[PDB]
Amino acid sequence: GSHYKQLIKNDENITVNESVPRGRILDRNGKVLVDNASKMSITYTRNRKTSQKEMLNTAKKLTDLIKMDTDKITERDKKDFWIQMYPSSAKKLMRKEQLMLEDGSISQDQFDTQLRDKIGKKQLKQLTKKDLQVLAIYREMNAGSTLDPQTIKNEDVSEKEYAAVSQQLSKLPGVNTTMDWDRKYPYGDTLRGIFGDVSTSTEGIPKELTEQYLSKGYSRNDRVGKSYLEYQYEDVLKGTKKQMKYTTDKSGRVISSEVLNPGSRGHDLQLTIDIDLQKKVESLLEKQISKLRSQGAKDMDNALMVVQNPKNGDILAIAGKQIDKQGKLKDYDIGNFTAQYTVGSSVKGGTLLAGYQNKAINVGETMVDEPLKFQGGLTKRSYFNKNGHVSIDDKQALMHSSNVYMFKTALKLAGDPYTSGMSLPNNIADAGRKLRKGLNQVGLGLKTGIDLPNETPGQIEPLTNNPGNYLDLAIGQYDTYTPLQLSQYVSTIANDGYRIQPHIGLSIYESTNKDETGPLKRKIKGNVLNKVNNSNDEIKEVQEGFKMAFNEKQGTGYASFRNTVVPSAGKTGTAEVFQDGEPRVNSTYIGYAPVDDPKLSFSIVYTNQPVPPPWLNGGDLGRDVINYYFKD
Repeated sequence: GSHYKQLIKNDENITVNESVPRGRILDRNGKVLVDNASKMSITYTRNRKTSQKEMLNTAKKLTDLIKMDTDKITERDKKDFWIQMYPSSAKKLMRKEQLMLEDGSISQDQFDTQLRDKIGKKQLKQLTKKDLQVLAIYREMNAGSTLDPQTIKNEDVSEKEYAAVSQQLSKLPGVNTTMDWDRKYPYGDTLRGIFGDVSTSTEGIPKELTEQYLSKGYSRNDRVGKSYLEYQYEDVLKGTKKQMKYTTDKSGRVISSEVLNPGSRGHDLQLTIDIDLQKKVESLLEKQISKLRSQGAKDMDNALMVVQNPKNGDILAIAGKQIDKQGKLKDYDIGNFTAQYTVGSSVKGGTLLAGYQNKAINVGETMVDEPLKFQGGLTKRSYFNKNGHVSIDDKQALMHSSNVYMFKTALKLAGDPYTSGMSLPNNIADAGRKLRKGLNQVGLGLKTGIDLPNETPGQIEPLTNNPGNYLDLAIGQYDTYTPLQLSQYVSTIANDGYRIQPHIGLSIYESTNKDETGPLKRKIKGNVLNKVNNSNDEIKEVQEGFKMAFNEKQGTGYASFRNTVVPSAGKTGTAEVFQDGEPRVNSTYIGYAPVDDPKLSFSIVYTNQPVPPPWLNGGDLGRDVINYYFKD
């Protein structure tokens, strides 16, 4: 599959370069996810004056070396072909018309049309199985002349057919055989969007990516990584090409050969993905989408889940689907870091940490949850307590998902603690920057740093004199976020305040030999981006609230998470949105397990569920992933 692609001259001094095979991509257990497969083609080249009777002889020689699909043969092909495949039949067909042509009373055109109008009935079926074989090669040999090469066979070129034809090129004028490599995907559709694509050789480096690939020393004939993993790890997955140099003189005789570089295959790239976990998640996600639709969520259009190991940032799984009104799924794994959503209450753990670090609230501070009244008549209240007055902890705020605790916390951060009937503070610019700085430190707002292109950090709108938006940011209902951000954030809680870069790459192998990993080259680490600016008591208080949400009778997550095979903890979020001016919610979920020494963390996002008086338990998808992963 070694195409050249360079021949550089100098001192009567050619340097030719030969391409090398691409590195594989394996999962964390070694299972091949992306491989190379060989593809052969049989090609012809049509000359200035190669006859119609010559190509009919080269084709007949070929039907003994290859088998041919007899599609593509039009009836004009069969009709035309039948004329040579019995001249004295066609001469019996045009008895009269031949004399008119000889008298010059009809032209060759008229004659031709009249003959090709003159059979299709019983005596077109005169074409044997082998005749159609030579016609299927003939039809491809007249595609569009000049030295451009038409392909005869592309798919199902067997190696037997490839060897037979290659060793007969001396008896087959214009016939040629090529060999080329394509990516092969043992697991089908799974993660194809994360894996990405290489250019198709006919493509070369794509126009949009060019100049960038040329500033590194590559050629426009080269095949290169176009998107996502193939692009990100392009220069570890590409080989070192075989570079030959020759020294020649007078008319062309080489007087010295010198192998500049023998070549090496690309390095194998091993990912953090566990493809068995990945398939199990995709299976549960599909069943959960279908169950939620059966319970009324037939406008829900996105469902995304990220599964991480919070101690090192490893992405163990990453799945997303888009859902049309009929339940049909379109794969969208990349939505976890390229798409942003209003996530609602699940951010409140970050809000509390921002409150503590600016001394706006104390660990364990109790406040009264109740409807708040602001100037002119604007009210704000917590879902669990629309009509009453309850004194609650910060960890009971997380358990209940108290809006009003976070509102009071944000006004304290704004230097304007709540009093009934107050007017909202006029300039919240400084409070807004302080609240975002707190959320940034757990991954809410900045790019997480994933080793894939196109990560978005979410839509971040100005906070100057819009205190209503500012209070909303404290409950996840202003700036938007990616599921990976949600996941980085809950992982920072799970691992005691260390915000780690998520990564899907895990290691790079100095692969030399076919189908053998070879020694380890380099590791791909989830680096620590920062530690949260909070004490150990402060982090443990959010952790305690998260455990209470999943395990106390009144936690919003009690229904889905109280019975996990190991103890789990996390936070739910619900945000009121609109679609085509109809009311909807987004539902989010974050969590980790086991509580005591977390080894797995996750985020889940559903968009445009029905507004709940019936509360759907889409968190069950998280309960099921936890239960599967800790089966043994």
